Amino acid sequence: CQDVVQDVPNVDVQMLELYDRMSFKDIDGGVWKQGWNIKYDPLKYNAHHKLKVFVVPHSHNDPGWIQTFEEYYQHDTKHILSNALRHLHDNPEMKFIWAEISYFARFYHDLGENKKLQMKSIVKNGQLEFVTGGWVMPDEANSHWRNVLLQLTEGQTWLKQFMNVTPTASWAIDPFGHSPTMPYILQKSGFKNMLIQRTHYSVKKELAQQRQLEFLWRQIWDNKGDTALFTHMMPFYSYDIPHTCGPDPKVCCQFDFKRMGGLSCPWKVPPRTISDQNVAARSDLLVDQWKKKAELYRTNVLLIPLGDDFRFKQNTEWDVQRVNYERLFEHINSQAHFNVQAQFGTLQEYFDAVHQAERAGQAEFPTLSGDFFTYADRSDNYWSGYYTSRPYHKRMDRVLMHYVRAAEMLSAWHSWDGMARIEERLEQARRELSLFQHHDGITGTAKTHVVVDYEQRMQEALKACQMVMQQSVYRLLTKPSIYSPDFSFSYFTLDDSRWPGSGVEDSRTTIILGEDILPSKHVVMHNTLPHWREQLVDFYVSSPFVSVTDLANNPVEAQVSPVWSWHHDTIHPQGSTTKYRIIFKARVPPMGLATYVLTISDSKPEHTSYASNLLLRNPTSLPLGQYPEDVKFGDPREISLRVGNGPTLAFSEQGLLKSIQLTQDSPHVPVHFKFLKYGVRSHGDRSGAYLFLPNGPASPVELGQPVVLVTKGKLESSVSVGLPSVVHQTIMRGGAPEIRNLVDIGSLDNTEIVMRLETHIDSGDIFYTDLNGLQFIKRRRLDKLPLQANYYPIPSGMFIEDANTRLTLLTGQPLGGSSLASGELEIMQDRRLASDDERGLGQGVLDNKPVLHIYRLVLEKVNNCVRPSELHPAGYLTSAAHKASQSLLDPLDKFIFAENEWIGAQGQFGGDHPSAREDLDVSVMRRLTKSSAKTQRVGYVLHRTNLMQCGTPHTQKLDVCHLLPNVARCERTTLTFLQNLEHLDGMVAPEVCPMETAAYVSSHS
Ligand SMILES: O=C(NCCCCCOC[C@]12C[C@H]3C[C@H](C[C@H](C3)C1)C2)[C@H]1N[C@H](CO)[C@H](O)[C@@H]1O
Ligand SMILES: [Zn+2]
Repeated sequence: CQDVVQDVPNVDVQMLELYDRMSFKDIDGGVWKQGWNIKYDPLKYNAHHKLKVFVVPHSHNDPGWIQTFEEYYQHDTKHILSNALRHLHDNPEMKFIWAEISYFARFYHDLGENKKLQMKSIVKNGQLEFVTGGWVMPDEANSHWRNVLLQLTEGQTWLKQFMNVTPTASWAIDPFGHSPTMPYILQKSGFKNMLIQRTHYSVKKELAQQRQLEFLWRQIWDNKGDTALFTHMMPFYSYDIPHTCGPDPKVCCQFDFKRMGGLSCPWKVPPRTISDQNVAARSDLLVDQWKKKAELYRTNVLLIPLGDDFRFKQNTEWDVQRVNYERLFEHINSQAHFNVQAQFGTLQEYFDAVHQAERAGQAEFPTLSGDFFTYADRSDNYWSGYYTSRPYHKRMDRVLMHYVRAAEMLSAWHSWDGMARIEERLEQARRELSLFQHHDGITGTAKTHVVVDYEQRMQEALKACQMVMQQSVYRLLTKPSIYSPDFSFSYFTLDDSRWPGSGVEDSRTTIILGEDILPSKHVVMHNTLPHWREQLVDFYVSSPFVSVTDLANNPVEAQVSPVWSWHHDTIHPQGSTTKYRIIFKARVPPMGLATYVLTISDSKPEHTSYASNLLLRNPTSLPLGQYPEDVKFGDPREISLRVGNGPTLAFSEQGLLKSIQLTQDSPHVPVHFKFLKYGVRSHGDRSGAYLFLPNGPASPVELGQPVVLVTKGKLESSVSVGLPSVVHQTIMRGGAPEIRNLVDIGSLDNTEIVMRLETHIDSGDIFYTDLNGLQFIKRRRLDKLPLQANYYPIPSGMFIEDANTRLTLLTGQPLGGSSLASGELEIMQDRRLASDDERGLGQGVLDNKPVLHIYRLVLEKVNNCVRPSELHPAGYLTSAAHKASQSLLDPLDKFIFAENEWIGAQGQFGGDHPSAREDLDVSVMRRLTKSSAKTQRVGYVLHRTNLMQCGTPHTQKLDVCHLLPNVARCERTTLTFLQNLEHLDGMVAPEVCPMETAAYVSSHS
């Protein structure tokens, strides 16, 4: 294994370093507004050194944006692919690339057998070429890497099954900035090349000037270059035809043959039919554009994309584009003075030719590390807004992410009879989640009715996962001698205390116990992580006199708290007189299950404690039915609370963290939570779904005298306050506290609510943010850039640190954030914007709705931690912050047995499963084979992160090939499971290096 801490990789372009140098001047460059006037020497080209031009037709199909997936399919995409099939069949030299497999499967499954064979023919002979072949073209800012892999795996498995093809070239023309997570996953999925478009205009200029638009993109920690993927960055403002032929859109627009009027050319010179009369002059103009574009790149091979949104719909558009380009190609190729060979081509064709030029020693390409956030398309129009837009669904993404892993893991242990419909359920679940990864899904940049479609699909997917999980649990914990399933029956319902949140939707079930009817209830906890976990769990119960046992009747220590809900004239808490929370510690095996029993008594049981409740405000009495401890009252004041050995938190009189004492000796380290607001510009560019354009720094929110509720218990205490737009909550269970914000922005139009942390941490201009929950990247605040350019994606966490102290905030949801000054962290909660931001959504964001945001706050000492070089572009979590992220993203699942009685019930599953080192995860367990198959196969994705070593190192070796019994073979595969990289002598899967991801398939006889 490489070391990813001590050795800094040496690369030609390190993006953080480049950002430090660059001046980012927005100077008028001419016809190319954000570059310069390109010059070429015309003697560069001659009969022995010619320009090879690949013109690559394409059609950018959004799986939802202005219309839903199904609306677009019917109005646009089904016509585009019909005409692709007809026109390419008839025109052998004509070519076309296709990215979005969601649309292509929809189409293909509706064809007659004859058309399917014709379609296979134009794919087999290379006319229609799939690029990337993911279900969607995903967002790269907010997306979790697991969901990036999910949507790629889904599209590629479809392509391999139905077209016998796996793309090795990726096409990503539309995501709003680009993550190095993509090459990381692609290069481990058999990919050899990738293309990107939406990078900062100043980055395009800078790289174009050095011919560094094509580069070997490696991970920021990779010394060796094993992760390197050949990347082509397109040079111009857009992927459309005006911005793809060359530097002068006014010329290029004239070679978009669909623009001959109800579309026109903004530059006011229309396209003209190519004729014998004009082909010489038209060709001179176009080749001059081609040759200017070629100056920006190192080979004599030129990529010319030919397409736009939902292009190639009309069969006449196929004609007018194909016929005019043929006449140009016929003239140009027959005229030696051009020294061009021009033809319709595919992306793979382009890349093969570029590597032939490299193999032949005509170019050597520079190395790059870093990301391409935050994207600006012009002036100060930074796309940091979509890091936060529609935060309800951003949260829902992470919840569905977990349920799909748990459903596929739980159901993977057994083959299922097809009458169970496990395969169907999981396919629906994978595809709805995969679709939401689209750059108009998770981004929150779609119209209101499309967001509603995405919500409804994710809701159906969650229900499908629940059905699979509860069937799997009943099977895993019922004696085989009794197990006799009704595949349509709910044996368990799922309890989830964090989605949607009782504050958002009053939807948790009360386990109703009574000494006559239902004295006891079985509950089950699932642990998807491959190590022993001991986590507090809670359930709603109809009486406070409840005791907890394992199935062996060993007593388990519990706490009962009241059920609090918040209400709005003044924002004040009310208690239930009818239901209570039972809280206890579940110990659950690796990738396993543990059963416990909730039992009623007439009175206080031996092993169950009751929290006190203190309501700080001019009081009036609050009953809690049979809850034995009466609510105490009082005036706002400062409070300290501690749970177990874990930290002591001090809170203000408005109920907001002002300090954390780690240990009993150590200091009360200042840590202030405050809510602020950004507004919208009155004159200038308006903030929208995409753009964050604040009218200067955030201004504090008037809290007034808010009602602060304090609940204090042996196992769990919390401080909650009803602030305007936010019920803020700090929960303590004996480690890093958990923060919950119930965010209701109401109709505070032209407002972005932010949450800031103020410390004395001497961070300076340095902060760290993660990319797709895979890696932490060093950010440097740049005073030379406006505020919105210092905002970055916070997909799963952010941190600051000096020589001694670190503060890490972990998120349960992707949101936008920064460190706008030394010892600060801030993360946006929600945004409501009256105005469109003129990127084609055609509305602002006025569909806000209550969301429950969840966080972990890890203050820790790092003076004794081995930290990377001051010159390393990466950061790494501590064990405590990694485990805290794990408790947000993949908590224990909770199952309440539905029936009065459970014959066959067992207490545990997975007792024998290995408990792997804390840095290793089984990201994916997925059975690859239906029952009717003599060889069963199960895929595993193993990720190993890298944690800062702090000199405090109980760990069985995990071999996923020996998890299921009767193994006949073990293969290391691509992360899609679609290719064998080795049959493993030993039938053992070996341990993977820090920051490595590897996939294995185990076979069974
Ligand atoms: O960018 C994308 N598509 C092309 C965009 C066309 C819409 C541009 O309208 C500009 C204006 C229309 C009217 C209202 C105002 C002022 C003028 C008139 C010009 C704005 C792609 N990226 C999108 C991201 O959401 C989407 O995933 C699409 O595939
Ligand atoms: Zn798009």
